[PDB]
Amino acid sequence: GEITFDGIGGLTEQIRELREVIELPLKNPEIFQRVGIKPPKGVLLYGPPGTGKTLLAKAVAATIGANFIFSPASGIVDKYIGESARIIREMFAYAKEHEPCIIFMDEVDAIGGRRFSEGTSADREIQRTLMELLTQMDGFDNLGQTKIIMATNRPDTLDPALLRPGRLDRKVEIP
Amino acid sequence: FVSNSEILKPFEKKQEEEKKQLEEIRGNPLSIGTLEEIIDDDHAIVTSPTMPDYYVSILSFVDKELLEPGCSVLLHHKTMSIVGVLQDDADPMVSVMKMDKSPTESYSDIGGLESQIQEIKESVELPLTHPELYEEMGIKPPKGVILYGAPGTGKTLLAKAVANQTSATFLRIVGSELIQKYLGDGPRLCRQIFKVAGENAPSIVFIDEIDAIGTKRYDSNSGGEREIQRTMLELLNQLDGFDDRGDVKVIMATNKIETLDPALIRPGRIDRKILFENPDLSTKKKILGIHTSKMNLSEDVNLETLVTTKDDLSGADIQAMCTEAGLLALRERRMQVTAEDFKQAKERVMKNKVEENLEGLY
Amino acid sequence: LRPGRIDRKIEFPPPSVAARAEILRIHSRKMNLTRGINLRKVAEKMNGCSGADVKGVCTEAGMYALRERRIHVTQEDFELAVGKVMNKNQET
Amino acid sequence: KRIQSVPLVIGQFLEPIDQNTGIVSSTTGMSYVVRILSTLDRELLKPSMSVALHRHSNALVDILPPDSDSSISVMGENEKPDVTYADVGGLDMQKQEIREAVELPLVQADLYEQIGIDPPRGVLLYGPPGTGKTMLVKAVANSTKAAFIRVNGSEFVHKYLGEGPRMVRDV
Amino acid sequence: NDKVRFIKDELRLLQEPGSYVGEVIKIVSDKKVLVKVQPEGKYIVDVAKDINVKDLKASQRVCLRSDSYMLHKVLENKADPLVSLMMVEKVPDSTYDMVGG
Repeated sequence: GEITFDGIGGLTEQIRELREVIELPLKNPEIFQRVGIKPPKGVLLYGPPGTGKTLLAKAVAATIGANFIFSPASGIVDKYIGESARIIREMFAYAKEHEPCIIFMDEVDAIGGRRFSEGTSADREIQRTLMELLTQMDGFDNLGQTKIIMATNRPDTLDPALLRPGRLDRKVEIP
Repeated sequence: FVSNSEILKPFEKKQEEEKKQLEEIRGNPLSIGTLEEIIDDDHAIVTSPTMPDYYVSILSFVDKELLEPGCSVLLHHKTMSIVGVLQDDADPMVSVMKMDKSPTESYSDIGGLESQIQEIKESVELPLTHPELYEEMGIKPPKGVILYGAPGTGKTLLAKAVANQTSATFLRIVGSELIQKYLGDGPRLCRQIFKVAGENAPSIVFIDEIDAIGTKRYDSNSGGEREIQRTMLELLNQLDGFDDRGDVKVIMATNKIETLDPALIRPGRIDRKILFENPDLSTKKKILGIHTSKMNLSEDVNLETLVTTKDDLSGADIQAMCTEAGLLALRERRMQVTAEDFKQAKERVMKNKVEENLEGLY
Repeated sequence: LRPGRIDRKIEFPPPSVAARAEILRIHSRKMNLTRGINLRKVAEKMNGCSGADVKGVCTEAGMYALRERRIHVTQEDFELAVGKVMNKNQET
Repeated sequence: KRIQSVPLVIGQFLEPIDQNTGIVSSTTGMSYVVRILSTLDRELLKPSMSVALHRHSNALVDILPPDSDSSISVMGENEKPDVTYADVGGLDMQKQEIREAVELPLVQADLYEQIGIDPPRGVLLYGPPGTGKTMLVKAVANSTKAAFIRVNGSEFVHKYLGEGPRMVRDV
Repeated sequence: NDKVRFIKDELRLLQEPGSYVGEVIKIVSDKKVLVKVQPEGKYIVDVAKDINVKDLKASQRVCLRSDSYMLHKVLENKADPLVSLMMVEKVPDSTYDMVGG
């Protein structure tokens, strides 16, 4: 971003809390070696969208000095023969090349509803394409560089699997 | 044949040559497309899973009546222009529809109900084979009939015997599957049934036990479930909005149609009321006596013994008492049934389906 | 339910001492056991298993023989599958 | 056989007809009946393995070897896994089936014949992933140390004609 | 002499992309035949001089030309698998004693 530090910020405890799991692997990842744990990627944002929430990506991640790739949910829809999550798989090639890479999912409640009735039409593929996104948090890919940030409007029926304390860690409320 | 010499001479000469002209416009792919719309300039619209793109113009061999909006036609081999038309037959791809069969039915087992039997025959069977009396009088006869009560007791079995007495095409459509959890499937399939079958005059559609549709209460459209109230709204178009010449006939036999009735019946499209009636001493003799016409049993047992004192046993109750007592006697391989199986079959039928409200005196 | 649409509704006998040997007298054909296996006596030590669960108890008996890696299954391995199967039925 | 040569078009087997005469399904969805070359080995055919065809003539080229494996479905093995099976305990009561339902039928196949019960062929596991459900899956490669294929089908099947059938067979 | 000649015959016979196989729903009196292609729609085609319309059974696998789509000869018969999921079983694994009571 072209913007200076947080204009939506001012909370010292919560904002700096996110930078501890970010800048640690960027320089010396020697703290997690003695502890013997995988570096946490978990970041969760719940509250009103766009207010102290959305702009944290263009502000905090802009001063880290890392690659910031905006990932819209309306650009990955691909209404005709959806490639969907297979597009995102090609994006992680920059993470293996450029280590300082940050990925930000912007205000996605669309994949949240799990549809317990399962009477959907075009949304049955959405729960299907979401499972490929879970593979990046599950399978062969282990980095600690790319950060996992997903935002939502309300703690409704949202998929509990992606809410795992390993997948999502820091939960920043908007009080 | 006689004309094979004189008249056939200036015939086959142009009969074989035009077939060669057909082979020029046909070939042998004979691609089967779909005609969406007829154009006065003789041009068509191609349809195919390969997504064809064609300006093809309508050729000869077809007319305005044969060409139909959305039925398959034959195409040219190279230019893919329309040539022929596909002939429809067998079972269409719409919902379940019976075609034809001749049942063996008459008035036998339901004998004794003739009070209400001759009533339904006046508005159904009579205005079919004798299309008259409406020119001199001028009053339109009713469309269908509505029966409410216990089915299979001889009230619905009456409708089964009328189907054969029509000596024409009879249709039976299922009214259950419309209640599917999907929204909007009800009004669709129902309209295509009466629209395609409008060519054949006799229909007489029968439906059994609809307990779902008909939720209205104080207003016309409430905030209730949409799987129900909107499905009924299609029946208003058939009985009121769009009316035929008297070909289509809708018959519904359910338990209690009371709350269901005045969203549909309308004042005078369909006038019928038939309810289950407790048979008297005369009706019970004709129901049970005729069932024994082909039955054989002990000559020392009277069939009217249990008719004097009995509680609400209709033709459906007797159908089991004949079968239950028959299977017990058939175990010994005998065509006659003893007296002990008569009372034994009546108890288990009366002790199961037959239960009163324990309302005395009054 | 109508007199002659549905004639009779047949009720099956509940499980008992003699009903627990139901599958034991049949499934034991294709399953390897010994001659010290009393189908009626071992059934007295079981509970709530007649048609479906006896097939599961005999299935669990094969898993216990995999630890000993032998070709036979005796009455000692049966008691291990009596309580394990009932623990899943008592849930919920 | 050399008239075919470099323009290989990958086909699929369908069903035999006659000696040196048969139909060969194509990856485009258009089945072609071509004369089978007499040099080709006719005992290696299966309704799985892909074959080779031609661009213009679309004639069967060569029966492909076991190296016919296509990486479009990501065909590979596991190289030096991480999660260890012995470190995660507490499920050992339910985890008794690790070597019994996997390594046991592949080593000793005569134990199931000396028992008489069907082996644990079909395996289904339902529950939240990452909680130790999937952690046990990655632990299988450690106890095994052999060819291991882990591929998550979700959108892995194509949304358009013909790349789905690629994943349906040869895998 | 019938081997090397068959080798050279593979050059001319393979010049075409191949042949098509479909099911025959019915026949006509025009010396044509209706064949339903699996990937495509229904097509009425012409047979050859080695087969007539009386010997063509409904739903049979035949051979069809590439460009002309002409029916050459009958290759195989109706496919073995029926419909999609067929659970119909005659004389099942349970004969006398399986489930007691």
